[PDB]
Amino acid sequence: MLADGFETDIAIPSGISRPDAAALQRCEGRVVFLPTIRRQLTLADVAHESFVSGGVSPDTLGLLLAYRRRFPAVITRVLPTRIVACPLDVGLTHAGTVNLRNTSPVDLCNGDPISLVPPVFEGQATDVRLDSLDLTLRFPVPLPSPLAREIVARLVARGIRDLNPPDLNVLYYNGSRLSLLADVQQLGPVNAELRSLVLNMVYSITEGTTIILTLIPRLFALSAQDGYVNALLQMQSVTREAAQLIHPEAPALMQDGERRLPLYEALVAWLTHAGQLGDTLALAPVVRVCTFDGAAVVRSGDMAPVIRYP
Amino acid sequence: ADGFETDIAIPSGISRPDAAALQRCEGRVVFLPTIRRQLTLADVAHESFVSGGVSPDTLGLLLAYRRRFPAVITRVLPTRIVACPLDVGLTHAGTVNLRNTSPVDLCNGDPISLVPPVFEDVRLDSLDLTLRFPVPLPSPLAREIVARLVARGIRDLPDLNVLYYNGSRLSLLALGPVNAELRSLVLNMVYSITEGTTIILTLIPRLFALSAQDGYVNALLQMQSVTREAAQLIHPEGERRLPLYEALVAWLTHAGQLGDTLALAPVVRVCTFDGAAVVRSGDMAPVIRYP
Amino acid sequence: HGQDAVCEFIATPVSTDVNYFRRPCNPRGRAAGGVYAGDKEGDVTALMY
Amino acid sequence: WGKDRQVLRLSLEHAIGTVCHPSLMNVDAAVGGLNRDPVEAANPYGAYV
Repeated sequence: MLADGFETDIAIPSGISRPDAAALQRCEGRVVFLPTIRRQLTLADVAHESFVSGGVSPDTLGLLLAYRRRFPAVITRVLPTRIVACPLDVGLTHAGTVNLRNTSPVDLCNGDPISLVPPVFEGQATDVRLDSLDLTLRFPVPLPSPLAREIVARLVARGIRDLNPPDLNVLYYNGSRLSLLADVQQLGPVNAELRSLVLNMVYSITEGTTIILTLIPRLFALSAQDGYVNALLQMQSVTREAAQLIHPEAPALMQDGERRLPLYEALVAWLTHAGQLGDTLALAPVVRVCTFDGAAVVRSGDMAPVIRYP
Repeated sequence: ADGFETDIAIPSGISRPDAAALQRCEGRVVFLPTIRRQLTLADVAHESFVSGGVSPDTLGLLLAYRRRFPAVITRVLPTRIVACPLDVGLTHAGTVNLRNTSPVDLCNGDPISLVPPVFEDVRLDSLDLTLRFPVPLPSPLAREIVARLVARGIRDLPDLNVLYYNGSRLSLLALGPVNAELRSLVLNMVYSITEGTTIILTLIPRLFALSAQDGYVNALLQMQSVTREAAQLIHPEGERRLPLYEALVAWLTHAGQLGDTLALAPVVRVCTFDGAAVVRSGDMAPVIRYP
Repeated sequence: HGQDAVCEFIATPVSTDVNYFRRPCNPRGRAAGGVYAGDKEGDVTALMY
Repeated sequence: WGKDRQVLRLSLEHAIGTVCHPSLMNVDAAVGGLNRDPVEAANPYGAYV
């Protein structure tokens, strides 16, 4: 962050059909992916045509890796000649606040971090077209951070079905029923997602984990006594049916067990790979919400004050 | 000027012993619902964190402090409590004194996160509320000290008390109600890791069954590599079906839930200027946030 | 007398409550939109089926 | 009578939610709590086997 901040400028080409000029003025608060932090760019650099890969149109699941290679930025004010935006990885403004309009079906609460998702949901698929410049604009959907980790988990688990010759479409949040639009996924980026999983999957298994696996008979006995332990298993976990069959037991005795702590080493390696993995698939939750005149609910279709999240 | 200051109003009816404890608590970390100019003290107190019915435990206090907003109290008037929030008010001023409630000393250039008072108390009689102040201890210790207390709880179902930072002893044991206050964090560890270490073990049916130290590395390296050979190195391909792919998503969300909890991000870094580098217990430390 | 009105005939089960007809209601078994629908892309047809 | 005239049947067939849930068959607070205070013994004719 500078003392004034850093504001990029996206210049507009001169050939403009006047209805497309009013279409840009409705893009007052959106999220824009910049490839660089160059000070002056073009709308052709921003739009979906340069946002494609070489010869291949990316799908929805493959579009996530294209996001984290680039720089999310937010349009501040639409001028007649250019569009002024502020990056997010760079310190955002002089004041520390940006307005963000919700192109999202779900309302927002205070303090919740915002990650951002491609246009995925049915019905609300809205892409602004600049037909004088023959451009297409696909703008991402800002969403709360546990919701974005659900949607990535729904898409990635869908692609693993495609490698194996029901059902997983329906989500829920605030009681709202909502499914998502997807037809195919390219076999390329799914392997890039899956290899990012299983390397982080393996790196949690350490010597203390087998000691933790001996507590599987304890939890299935403890879920009888407290309903809070019944809030774990949910009947859809493996570990409820895994405890019904396997009775594991501990290895003994560990090499150099006097000097070292095996249960401690398994947890810290778990916190750096598996608990990290919510960051590794999608992009980071850079932004949370701090309303100043206190509005507990930011409604769908309205702006919101915006402050960085560490 | 242009410095932002939240103003917390105290309801009248303070007895002379009650104002003396509030006079003493000058540099401490205090949470609040929303950034606002004027605000009651009822949203500050520990009673405001409840869900029932139930006083919130260590797990809920970690969840609350993401949604709550950290602020450090400035000078304390008898009229009002003036405190500045960390995330917006400090970006113009730059320097805020901060007193440790931690027994661990502070070196220069350290990142400091906030921990709920699980390591181990102010209550007001006349105003009928309690105050709990979090512990500003350094962030590399913060991933350690939390994980040590989790490791004790697994033993409930060598010494874990040894923590030597910058040439000083620490005693985690010091007892009774600390263990049961932390019980909910322990169960979400074991349920996350064992559900992790079944699904990976179901998708790869022979991780443990594979040969030791040389075939496993050869299985590791091809999986570790960047080349296009990815999916054929992984997958194993009336009767009931194991709902594995749904159990993927429920585990990823629960793992994705705990990522925000146990990050313990460096909210505060301390830059000692015109003084000693070591800041000890009960000493005001200057605070500079990220620019 | 005037223009002669045309009755319709819709097949219905026998064992419905007559009490559904003693108040104003639909000949359809479910209340239609779109006054009843809220603010969502699906709600107007979601009330229907 | 509802908000508008409607004859709304409330049966005990409708009462599945408060009964069929397993929270009825709980002892723990009663036996563990009534035996805080000591109580003298009556005739143990029905109690003993």
